[PDB]
Amino acid sequence: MLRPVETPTREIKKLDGLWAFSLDRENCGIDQRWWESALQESRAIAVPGSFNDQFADADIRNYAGNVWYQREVFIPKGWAGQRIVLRFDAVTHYGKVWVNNQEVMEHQGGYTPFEADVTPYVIAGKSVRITVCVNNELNWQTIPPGMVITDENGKKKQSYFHDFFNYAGIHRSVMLYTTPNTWVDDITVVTHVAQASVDWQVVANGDVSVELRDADQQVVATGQGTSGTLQVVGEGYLYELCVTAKSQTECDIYPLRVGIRSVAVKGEQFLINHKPFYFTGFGRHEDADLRGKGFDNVLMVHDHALMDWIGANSYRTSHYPYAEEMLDWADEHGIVVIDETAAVGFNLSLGIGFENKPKELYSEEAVNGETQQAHLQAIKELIARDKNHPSVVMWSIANEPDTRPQGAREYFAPLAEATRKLDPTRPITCVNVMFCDAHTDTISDLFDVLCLNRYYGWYVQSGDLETAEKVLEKELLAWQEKLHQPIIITEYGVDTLAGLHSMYTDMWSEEYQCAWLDMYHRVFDRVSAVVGEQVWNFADFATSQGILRVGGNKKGIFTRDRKPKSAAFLLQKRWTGMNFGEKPQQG
Amino acid sequence: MLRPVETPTREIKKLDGLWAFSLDRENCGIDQRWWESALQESRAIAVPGSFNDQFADADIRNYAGNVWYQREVFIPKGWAGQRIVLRFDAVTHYGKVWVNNQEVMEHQGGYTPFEADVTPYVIAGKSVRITVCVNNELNWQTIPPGMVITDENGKKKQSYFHDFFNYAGIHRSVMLYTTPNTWVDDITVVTHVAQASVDWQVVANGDVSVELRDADQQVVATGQGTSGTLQVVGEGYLYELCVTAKSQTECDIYPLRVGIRSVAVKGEQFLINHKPFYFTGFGRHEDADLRGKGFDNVLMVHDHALMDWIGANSYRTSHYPYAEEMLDWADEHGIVVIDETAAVGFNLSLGIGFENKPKELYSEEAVNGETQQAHLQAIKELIARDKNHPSVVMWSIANEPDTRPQGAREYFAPLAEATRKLDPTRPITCVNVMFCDAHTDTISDLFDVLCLNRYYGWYVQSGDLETAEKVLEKELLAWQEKLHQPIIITEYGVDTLAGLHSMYTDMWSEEYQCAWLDMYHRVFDRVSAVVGEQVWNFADFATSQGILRVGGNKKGIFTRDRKPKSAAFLLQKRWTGMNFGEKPQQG
Ligand SMILES: CCC[C@@H]1NC[C@@H](O)[C@H](O)[C@H]1C(=O)O
Ligand SMILES: CCC[C@@H]1NC[C@@H](O)[C@H](O)[C@H]1C(=O)O
Repeated sequence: MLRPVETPTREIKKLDGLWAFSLDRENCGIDQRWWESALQESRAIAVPGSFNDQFADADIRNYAGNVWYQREVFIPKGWAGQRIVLRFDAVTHYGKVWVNNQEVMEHQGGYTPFEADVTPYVIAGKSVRITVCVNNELNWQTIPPGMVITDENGKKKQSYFHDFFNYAGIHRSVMLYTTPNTWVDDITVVTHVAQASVDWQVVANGDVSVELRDADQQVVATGQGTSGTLQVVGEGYLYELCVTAKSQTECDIYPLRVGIRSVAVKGEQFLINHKPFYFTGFGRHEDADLRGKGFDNVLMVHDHALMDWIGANSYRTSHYPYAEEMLDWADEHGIVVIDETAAVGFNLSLGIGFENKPKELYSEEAVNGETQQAHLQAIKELIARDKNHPSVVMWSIANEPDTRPQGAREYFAPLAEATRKLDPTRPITCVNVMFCDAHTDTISDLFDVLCLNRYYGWYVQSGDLETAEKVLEKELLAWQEKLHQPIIITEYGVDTLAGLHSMYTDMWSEEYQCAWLDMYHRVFDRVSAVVGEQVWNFADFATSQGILRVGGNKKGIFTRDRKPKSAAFLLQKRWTGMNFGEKPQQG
Repeated sequence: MLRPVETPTREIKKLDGLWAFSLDRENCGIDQRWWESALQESRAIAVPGSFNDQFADADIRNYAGNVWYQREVFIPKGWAGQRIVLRFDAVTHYGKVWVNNQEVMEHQGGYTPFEADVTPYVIAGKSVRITVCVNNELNWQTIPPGMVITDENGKKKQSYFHDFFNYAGIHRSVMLYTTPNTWVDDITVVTHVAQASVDWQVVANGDVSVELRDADQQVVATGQGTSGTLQVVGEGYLYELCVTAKSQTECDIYPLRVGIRSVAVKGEQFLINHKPFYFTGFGRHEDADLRGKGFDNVLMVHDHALMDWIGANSYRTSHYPYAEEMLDWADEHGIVVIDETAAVGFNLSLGIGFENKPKELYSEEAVNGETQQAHLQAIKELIARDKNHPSVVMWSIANEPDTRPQGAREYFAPLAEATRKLDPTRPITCVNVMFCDAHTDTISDLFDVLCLNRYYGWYVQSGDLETAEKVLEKELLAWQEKLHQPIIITEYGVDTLAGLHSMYTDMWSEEYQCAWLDMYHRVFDRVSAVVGEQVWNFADFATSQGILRVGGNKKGIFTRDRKPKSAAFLLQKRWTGMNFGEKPQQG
């Protein structure tokens, strides 16, 4: 499965915004089969957006259970001789959908599309009732995991183990799509460099021809057959190889953009086209002021303008798969992307407070075999749909897992190996949490380049930069000599509320963010193996409520409404001072 | 008159803090001679402090009229054979005081001490009732001027024409002081340099000897007689010449600290000891979070620590005489000080809004002959008590007067000339307001070095730095060629609320403060005659309420509680980058 693009392939975008929405507090929907009649006592909701914060209501915001969307649609008239298929680009956590009293789809996965042919349940020209049942619950076999808890009164409350807030709803595009009656499924392409080759595979209903055209889209070379190899002689050139499906009586044309993408890892260097690289940029989040994680074109354009100004050339889709629009953008603009799945919270050592969670991390009570297989499904879907993007430069299996407990490597080994089985073109990482240090972590052996999320001077060095530097440097050198891999610091940052200034350079002040980030920068400058720096969050984002979070995680370089803290000008001076992709040497 | 210093001269500081305080809303005090009995229905007040904000009450804060202080004191026992005299170091606007049913003092002037012998109304060992009547009203014969307005109901409301808020009360030290029965009044010293001479004058009751001792206080030379001359062979050396009064039967010793102070103005240079200088620093204010203008040692130590860190070597006592403690401090620490009197608001062209003020500035209705003589008294008192301070480097007659109307120079000429008559040792200035530009101002001819308060890019160039630079530079060159004087930019700054960040570098944001101040700095770098830069306010301060002021004037480099905005690090980088007293040349 890959993204619908239009040519003699058509669609009616159904991000019509306003659907009928209703909560299901007493779980009556399935039994009264609500999809059967117009929702009783509904309210208007926006459909590219989370349902949590759109109504300024704490009881919808913290709601756990089943919610219901509904929307009627007229199917276009020129589709009577076509297959009508219905695609949701992201339903966060779980979705099941009924096209007029007949059930059509079901899917467990919050950041990946799922589609299904409904041509035998539609006829072009008339109006059908679409009803969606969305679930936002997490158990130990979900990606990410969690524990629902039902109190004395029967009220559900969801507990989880990741920082960001558990936003849910229809966060991305809904889509009615038609394609000619022979070509259905997937295409895959792989690219090589010689210090200039390709490959093709199409799955459709008949003969296939493929022609690579360039940005002027004049044909630069053509083959036809499911496989073989053509050759050819800040932001990146994207050719376009146009694959055609000659068969039955109708032809089908699909355009797939390809970039000359190359890379594996070599010793201590993350090369690109046989070129050393330094990652600069951010751990991101899909989080905005009123839409939750809902995608929005304005926000995307503005935050790319911000990363462009600040000099970042890369980022990482922190803790879940992102809106594909962003990877198409990264394609055209030459942004380097670390693709991560929703597998966060595999750790019960991070929660901090005054408050019964399972005692053995890897076991049947928690992360079991079912968990490992749901995980492998998540990696499967992320690779299945982002495989042809040039901007995806590395896969990341999970984020900050607890690898101290027994059973950790028995769990993660088949996943690393299987993912290498899923695509050998790009490297494999697993971002490492602070407390599984160099002397302790179990799984770093299995990955190509190890990524570190370290916060010396914040969570563990009590605001004392002068010792934090020393600790961070030992640990740096230790990691490299233990694995002689490239080191990408994927998370590093401190909570700072915009407006707090202090002569004493204290924690939470803007001066402290500046000083802390630049001391980290000084040690980066001095160790061979660090090939990347991505600060911990570009903007402030929302989290669940707790004594550690003042209205959200304030570790951002920008505020939630995208206004710059002082450190935004620190980074801008450093990241645009170096030349592109090259690390500042030691002074 | 000069400050009491203790040796065989004694005192009991009466900043005992808590006095009895009462408002007099229906003007009953004088007629019921309240000083006669303990105040009826009083509340505790602090006496180094303004009465306005100490009670968190809007009706005391905006009160106009008469207020009453009271406090009983036991006179020390070892004073029975002495003159007991009572000194208030500052009663803001007007004060009259009764020592136990007998009236002893009266004074019109808010920032200068006034004292009086009350030895025949006291006897050592017993307790006396001190009652003070403090008035906070301004008319056109006050320094500064104003207009009280009585509405339909008989309620007074005070109108004035200066930015800062009209704080009042006992703002500085109260003091019981004793000195031996021969020496009463003044001493004056004058110092010269030869690319090393002095003079003396004592007024007392009998023969005088004087001996100059140095910081090790070993006598370095001695004379005796009211006059003559001795000679000798970042922060400044302060000798100490100890003047003694030999007479009657009792001797009296007064210690007066002297600094080798030198300077007049030469062409386009403000020399010091025949050395070109660049003023750096601030226009200040006496304004803090709960004391109003009340002096406080902690605040003084901290804000000197801030000016020291930031690299400022100078400041100007904006719009009234300061606490003498600060000029003693500036003495020991080598801070250069522009001494200004309370003569602000001689201008009716500055108020901006939607709201009957007199039509002719210089005339009998407003600033008349009585006004000119009250003014000359104010200059008289400021020079009379700050004449021997080395840190005072220049007198400033007034701040931002309206010189366009007819009669302006007829008013200001006898004042400039008279002040030059009051002390020829230090130069004379009159800070100039924006709208009396180089082609218009009437009085700049009469002063030694002209000081400019300019705000291009804020009040008159609508937030457009790129035109503001050009305007400011023409006007610069124009001023110099018109007078070939040194130019000290005494005010330049913009309102910026800490916390407002903006990618667009808009007005009120911290980025705009940084950009604006540094563009001003670029033009300063390029014009010969500017010999000084003092930004408009070090910290945010309170003003009266209006649509132009958000909780006060936000033009400060620091917030009112002394926290640094981003520009505090801009200035610190520039003012400590140059060497001391030398201007950065053009790049
Ligand atoms: C010490 C663990 C740090 C943690 N790392 C994972 C991110 O998802 C969180 O945002 C980050 C944080 O605490 O902000
Ligand atoms: C354009 C006149 C500016 C004015 N200059 C006098 C200062 O007393 C004020 O504080 C300052 C201001 O507006 O802030």
